[PDB]
Amino acid sequence: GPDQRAQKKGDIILGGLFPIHFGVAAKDQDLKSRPESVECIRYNFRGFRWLQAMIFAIEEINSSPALLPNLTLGYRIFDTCNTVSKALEATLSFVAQNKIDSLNIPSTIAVVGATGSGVSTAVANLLGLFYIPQVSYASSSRLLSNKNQFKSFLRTIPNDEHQATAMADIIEYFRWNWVGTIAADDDYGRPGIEKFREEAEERDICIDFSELISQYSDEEEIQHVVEVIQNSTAKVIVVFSSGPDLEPLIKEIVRRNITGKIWLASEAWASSSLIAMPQYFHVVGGTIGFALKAGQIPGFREFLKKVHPRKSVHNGFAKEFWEETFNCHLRPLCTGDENISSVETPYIDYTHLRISYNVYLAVYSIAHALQDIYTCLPGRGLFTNGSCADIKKVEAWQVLKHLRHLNFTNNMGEQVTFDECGDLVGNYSIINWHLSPEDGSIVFKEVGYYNVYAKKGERLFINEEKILWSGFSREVPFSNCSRDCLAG
Amino acid sequence: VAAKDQDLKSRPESVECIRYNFRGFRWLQAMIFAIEEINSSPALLPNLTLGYRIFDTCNTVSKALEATLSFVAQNKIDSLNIPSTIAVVGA
Ligand SMILES: *[C@@H]1O[C@H](CO)[C@@H](O[C@@H]2O[C@H](CO)[C@@H](O)[C@H](O)[C@H]2NC(C)=O)[C@H](O)[C@H]1NC(C)=O
Ligand SMILES: *[C@@H]1O[C@H](CO)[C@@H](O[C@@H]2O[C@H](CO)[C@@H](O)[C@H](O)[C@H]2NC(C)=O)[C@H](O)[C@H]1NC(C)=O
Ligand SMILES: O=C(O)[C@@H]1Cc2c([nH]c3ccccc23)CN1
Ligand SMILES: *[C@@H]1O[C@H](CO)[C@@H](O)[C@H](O)[C@H]1NC(C)=O
Ligand SMILES: *[C@@H]1O[C@H](CO)[C@@H](O)[C@H](O)[C@H]1NC(C)=O
Ligand SMILES: *[C@@H]1O[C@H](CO)[C@@H](O)[C@H](O)[C@H]1NC(C)=O
Ligand SMILES: [Ca+2]
Ligand SMILES: [Ca+2]
Ligand SMILES: [Ca+2]
Ligand SMILES: [Ca+2]
Repeated sequence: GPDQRAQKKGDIILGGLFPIHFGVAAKDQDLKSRPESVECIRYNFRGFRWLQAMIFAIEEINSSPALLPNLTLGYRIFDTCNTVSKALEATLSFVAQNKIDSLNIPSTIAVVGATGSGVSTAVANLLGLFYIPQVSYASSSRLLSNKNQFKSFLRTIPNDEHQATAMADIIEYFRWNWVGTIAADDDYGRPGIEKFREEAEERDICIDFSELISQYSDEEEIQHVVEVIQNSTAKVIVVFSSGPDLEPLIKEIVRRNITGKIWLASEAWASSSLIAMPQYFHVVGGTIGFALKAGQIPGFREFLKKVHPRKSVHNGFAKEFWEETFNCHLRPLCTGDENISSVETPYIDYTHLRISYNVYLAVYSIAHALQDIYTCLPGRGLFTNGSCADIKKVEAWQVLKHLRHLNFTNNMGEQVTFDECGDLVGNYSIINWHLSPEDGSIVFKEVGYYNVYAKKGERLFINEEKILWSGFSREVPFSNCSRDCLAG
Repeated sequence: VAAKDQDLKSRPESVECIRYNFRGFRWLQAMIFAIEEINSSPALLPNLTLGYRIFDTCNTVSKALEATLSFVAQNKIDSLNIPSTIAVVGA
């Protein structure tokens, strides 16, 4: 269907959905002419790295005599641009065959994606209409745990409830009671901020203001929000949002030089390069945020270094990647002899792999379900009368059934199992934004951890000695509505 | 719809609705009445006839999504490569 994709033929096809662009153009349609299309604007290198992770995992599986002998995996990977419409077009392309069959061409056995929660919901409706398994890597909303609506959804990322409980614990740990809240008006910010509100109500914490912001917000809403922020006495603000939806507000705040505010970040924008820029430090320095657990993929960087726009005939996204990396045309003209290590872009300038490891784990979980089908002993199956599933002709519902009961080993030696709701628990790390002494950029220094496996009250660990407040200070700030009443 | 849980030990089948709602039938009859009245009226849209195609949702996303997939067949096949519905009423 959609062009610019990355495709490769095989016996079994796996679909993909990755954000290669942050968003779409701001063109408005007055319906005077026939609506044509919307073009995407800002290239996202991190999404390209996630796509490369998926391709690398598939190629590794295709070269293993151990896993899936005599079977070759193909793929059809599209771009979503963090928008529902493009992902819906790609999903229609995916379910072409099943839709033609039911209502009255390649067949995909499973789909990997997507990043956003609204996009994932819109995709999951259509995919559960046909019982096609869908394993996401970055959707952490709690509404996707409802199995009476989403029947074939699984995720390799933890749920967002423990994160809100952890922010409540962090606020209680420093002995604050006067805070404010900001969330994104989507399926990711509202439930998390509601859970945080409940937890804060439990622990005797007063919330002054609560605002909803969006990437598609006009000047008036931003002015009102910044007036609300200026207009109060609280210095601690909890934000449940992502970088694209948070950029306008941060730009306006850095315009007005609003300083002295302590920010707590959710995992979405705790490492966002759209927010972690030098020109915002005096506003955003000293932020305390969450992060997932890093993983190791041996030989992945070497694969990342081998991109060349001419050799890769199975990846149509590499041309724009090269043009954006080296600023030429393949207004100078590209030669193809440049080196990726030269320019500093998020493609290979990374410290830990957190979402790429999720993509790797999702691909390997699908492969292990396929292997479990391929090794079914006679009369010892998970189907009626102990029957097995023919590996020569497989179907999406059998793969989903094997995914619901899966238990395999990682390369690092850990057990990966989905619960009854298709979720996977994990630890959290707590980081603080500092400034590089030499480079001058924002550095993410770990200050603690949150252990979801412990018991309540012993799940948090923080070193205050490593924490710089507002980026420079060593004294803990003061966020209380009123001063303490003493003896007498 | 019914509460039959899917064990996925056999090929999944379609789900069945349970209770009957007369208020929704009255709303459907209201739509049919409006269309017939418009057709009978000569001043409004002369020399043309208004048709319709109405389905059941059963307060479930899946049934309405199946009906909507039926609604956009021609546009879908045109974009990815039966009379078309100009407008939809619901849900
Ligand atoms: C700000 O207010 C909080 C109460 O919301 C104070 O926390 C109390 O601190 C005392 C002494 O450390 C404890 O005995 C109480 O149990 C705390 N109350 C709680 C946690 O709800 C805090 O001390 C105040 N800080 C300042 C600087 O005024
Ligand atoms: C999640 O965090 C806990 C807490 O740090 C980890 O528990 C540690 O486990 C290692 C060995 O696996 C021990 O050496 C440490 O002493 C433990 N720390 C404790 C108990 O505070 C745990 O391994 C992490 N990961 C998982 C999957 O639970
Ligand atoms: O559900 C959601 O919308 C977020 C999106 C998101 C998360 N982590 C990210 C890292 C980079 C980019 C986007 C994200 C967590 N789940
Ligand atoms: C903030 O307080 C000032 C003080 O009068 C007021 O003029 C302004 O309207 C207030 N803004 C908001 C958003 O409450
Ligand atoms: C903004 O605030 C910082 C911190 O006090 C100060 O150094 C800088 O001069 C201010 N800039 C403007 C334009 O007010
Ligand atoms: C998965 O298998 C391991 C054995 O390697 C077992 O210890 C573990 O309990 C299994 N998972 C579950 C959820 O039972
Ligand atoms: Ca193999
Ligand atoms: Ca996406
Ligand atoms: Ca980002
Ligand atoms: Ca008429």
